[PDB]
Amino acid sequence: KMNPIVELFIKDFTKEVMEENAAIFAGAGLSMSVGYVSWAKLLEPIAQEIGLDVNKENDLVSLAQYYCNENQGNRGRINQIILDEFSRKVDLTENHKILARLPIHTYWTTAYDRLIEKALEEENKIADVKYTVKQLATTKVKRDAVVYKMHGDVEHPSEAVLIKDDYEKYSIKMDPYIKALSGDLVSKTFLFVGFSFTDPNLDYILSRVRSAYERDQRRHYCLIKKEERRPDELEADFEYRVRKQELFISDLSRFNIKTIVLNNYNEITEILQRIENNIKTKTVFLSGSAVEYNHWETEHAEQFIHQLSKELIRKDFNIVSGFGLGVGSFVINGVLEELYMGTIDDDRLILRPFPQGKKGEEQWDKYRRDMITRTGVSIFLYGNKIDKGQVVKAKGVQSEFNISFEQNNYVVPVGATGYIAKDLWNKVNEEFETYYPGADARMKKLFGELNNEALSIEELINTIIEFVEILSN
Amino acid sequence: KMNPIVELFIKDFTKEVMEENAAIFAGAGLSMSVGYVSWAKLLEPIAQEIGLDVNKENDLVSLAQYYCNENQGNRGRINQIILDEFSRKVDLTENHKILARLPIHTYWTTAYDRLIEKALEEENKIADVKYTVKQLATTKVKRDAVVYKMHGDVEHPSEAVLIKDDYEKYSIKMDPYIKALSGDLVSKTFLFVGFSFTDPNLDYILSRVRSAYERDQRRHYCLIKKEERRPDELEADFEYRVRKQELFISDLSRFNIKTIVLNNYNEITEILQRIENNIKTKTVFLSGSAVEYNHWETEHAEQFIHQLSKELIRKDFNIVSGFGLGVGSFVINGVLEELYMGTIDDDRLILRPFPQGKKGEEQWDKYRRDMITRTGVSIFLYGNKIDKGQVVKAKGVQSEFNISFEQNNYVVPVGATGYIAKDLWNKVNEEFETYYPGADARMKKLFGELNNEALSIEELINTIIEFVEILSN
Ligand SMILES: O=P1(O)OC[C@H]2O[C@@H](O[C@H]3[C@@H](O)[C@H](n4cnc5c4ncn4ccnc54)O[C@@H]3COP(=O)(O)O1)[C@H](O)[C@@H]2O
Ligand SMILES: O=P1(O)OC[C@H]2O[C@@H](O[C@H]3[C@@H](O)[C@H](n4cnc5c4ncn4ccnc54)O[C@@H]3COP(=O)(O)O1)[C@H](O)[C@@H]2O
Repeated sequence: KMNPIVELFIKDFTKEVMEENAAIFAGAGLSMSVGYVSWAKLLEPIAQEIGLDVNKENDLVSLAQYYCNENQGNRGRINQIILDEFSRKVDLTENHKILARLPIHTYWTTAYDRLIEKALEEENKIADVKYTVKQLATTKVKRDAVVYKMHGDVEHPSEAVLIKDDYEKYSIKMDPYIKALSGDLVSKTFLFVGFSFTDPNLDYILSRVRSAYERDQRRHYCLIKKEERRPDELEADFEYRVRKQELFISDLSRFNIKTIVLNNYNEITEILQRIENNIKTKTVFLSGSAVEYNHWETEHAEQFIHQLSKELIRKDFNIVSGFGLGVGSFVINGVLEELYMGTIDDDRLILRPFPQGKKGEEQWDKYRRDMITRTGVSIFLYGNKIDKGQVVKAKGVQSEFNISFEQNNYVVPVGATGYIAKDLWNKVNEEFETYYPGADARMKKLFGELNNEALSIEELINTIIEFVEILSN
Repeated sequence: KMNPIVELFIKDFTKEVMEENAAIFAGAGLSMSVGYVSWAKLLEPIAQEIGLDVNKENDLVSLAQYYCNENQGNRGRINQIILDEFSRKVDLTENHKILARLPIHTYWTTAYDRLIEKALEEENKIADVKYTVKQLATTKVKRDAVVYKMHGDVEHPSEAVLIKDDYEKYSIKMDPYIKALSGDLVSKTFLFVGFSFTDPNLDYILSRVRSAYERDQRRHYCLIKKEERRPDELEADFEYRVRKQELFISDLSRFNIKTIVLNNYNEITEILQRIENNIKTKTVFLSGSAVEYNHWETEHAEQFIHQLSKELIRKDFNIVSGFGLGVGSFVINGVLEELYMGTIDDDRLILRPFPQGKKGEEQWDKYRRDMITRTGVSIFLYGNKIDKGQVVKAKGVQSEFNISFEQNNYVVPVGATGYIAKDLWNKVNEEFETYYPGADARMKKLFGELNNEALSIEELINTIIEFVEILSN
């Protein structure tokens, strides 16, 4: 768990992303942990050539403009520097991979590198990268996300926005990008990551949006790390910097941009992981097959499964089922009862009955893996089939459990149902920290209660629902 | 009379202009006598601002380029300077007026002022001024001459070729003008006036034409003033400058451009006046009316007039006649005999019979003035009409003589024919210097012989022809 402000932001932004109305605004700071050297370090020889010192300079745009002025406006050196630096092959950080995995269809970047594009490519996602006005007129077919590199690309250094001339001519040359960013800011919920909010173009666009929409501006989010006490600095200077940052954050809130203050930069990764987990765990994989329903009678167990599926649908969960013999019909009935109040939404219930025959069993493993990949939580019930006239614990449920563990999915074996479910519950309780690291007391109590045969249908269903909810929320 | 080289050049260039295959290339030096201050004087504050001295500088293009470099490439100051200087209202010099009066249809100028355009306008000539690539695609209807301002216009200072950047980008931006000038240099006979041949664009174009045509380049002419001994300079430095100028002229001959060395800049005006006189005097106004042909018989005088007109046509003269009673038919017969050897060319014989009646006499004066304006030499014969049955000296011939004198036309009254012609000859001999200033001994002898009644038809005709030829040639 994190700070209550962080928890509220995580809930709100997960809600925004699940509606596919969220955009990510990534600054250069999101790529500073990857391995690219700092822009000030690159400009250090540039500053030394005009007799200045990059460490004593804070406005690097004016520094680059001075360098260009000293060379009759020529940018060849700076173009070569940025091409040499930001085109290097660097391993992607976890933040880029998580952002690629999230269902985010809009990225706006002020960085010249192609880390977002590579992260989207490695997720088998089609990325429509735009850094030219002409490129706005063409859309890639079946694209997953669109990346607006509003400061240019690394492979086109001459069109990168680096000097004051570029910023001054941006409003004329790149006006369609300004219009697109204004439309996104008024129509989408943005998350600013790695952005210092010192960009003149972004200040201009935000001021225009504020002038247009007054107090009815859309709420956006930013992630900013708190000020850290430098070794040379004194306590008074640190407190002054903290107050300055507070005034900065309250003025960004003038643009209806709420700032989340983070202790360190790894909290960005933690927040992204939490959002990804909240999105992924909303889909539950219901597994099991039952000819004999352990201690419970047939009708009682059927009603239990029906009401469990109805509660899962009611709690805004998407059920994926393999249509196991003896369990599939009743989860289908529960979903139908919950939804027919109507049509079957494709997202709420995904049914994947296994092909029957010799041909089907060849691809059964890939079918099972594809079915499980859609989910983030696996729920196992019973696990008994009939082979030679006798009830024998099934083997498909074990494969399903193995696949779920290999995909880092949460496993919720209900031991009260018995058979392979009870075996899996015993296995999980044998090594609880391996499957649920850092579990709370309530989570342990719910997991232990999952193997209670004295619970009624309602009590067991409520225990399962609460366990799945604390896993997801 | 001038130097034999100058006389040969005058003959050849008059021949070229009369064929309407001659072009004029005017440099800035042609406008330096009008009143515009020198370009070095304008750049003197410009040179002082960058710490240089315009007097110590010879390449003013590099000086302007240095000034622009010191101001981040801005040309506003130089544009304002040229607009303020070369757009002033200055009275046209005689050279521009003479060039406008000449039948020259092509001007190429490196000057930004509009003196050529104003000179063409004041002659009621339509001038098609071109200084933009687009303007080459449109032609003025019924234009008399086309002016290519290849270095830009004064009213568009930002497009003037002044700095090294303009010269370096001229070959790309103004390539159609380069092609047009190459075509004119290979298809027309140029006269370079006021041009120092230190222009990089002209050097490039001439080098390209030379590379294309080897020793078969078309001959062109230039007018260059000889070096003058400066008061501070010594004899050795003056001789060195003379030798340097001689080497400069031979190099120009490398481009098949023959240079006429002039003692002073007024010799340009003298040469232009001589060419204009040679062109204008080739048209002779034949005047007269005769009922009684003085001492000669009717048939003898008719044969004399016929052979005189035949000789005038044979000597490449264009006859303009008013179709006077008793003279017009026989000059017409002479022209027909000379030409039918065939059709009547409109230039060789212009016939302007006077309208008969009260309506005609109202416009008779303007008709006579328009008829005489086409000519440069007036020849008067006889001048006797019949009013009340008696031979009375005519009055139209006197008006024709007055109009010819008012237009500065040469008058050749033949006193042997008598009547108004004899009266006019006596009047001219009364004040010979007024009508023929600076006349030679041969001219005086011919004028005196013009009033000899002892001459035969052939002798009198030869005297008239020789007098008219020494007037023209
Ligand atoms: O029980 P298990 O071991 O694992 C159970 C899991 O598997 C999947 O459902 C089973 C099974 O109910 C279904 N099935 C239905 N009818 C027959 C049949 N399979 C073989 N038959 C021979 C004759 N009639 C049948 O075929 C799936 C594959 O077979 P297994 O994976 O071996 O089944 C679910 O997702 C369930 O979670
Ligand atoms: O002789 P002049 O004084 O001057 C002579 C000069 O003039 C022009 O030719 C005269 C004249 O030959 C012609 N003309 C012909 N027939 C008649 C007549 N004019 C009056 N008529 C009344 C009855 N029939 C006539 O009308 C031109 C105008 O009359 P004027 O100028 O008075 O003639 C030439 O260019 C000639 O050089």
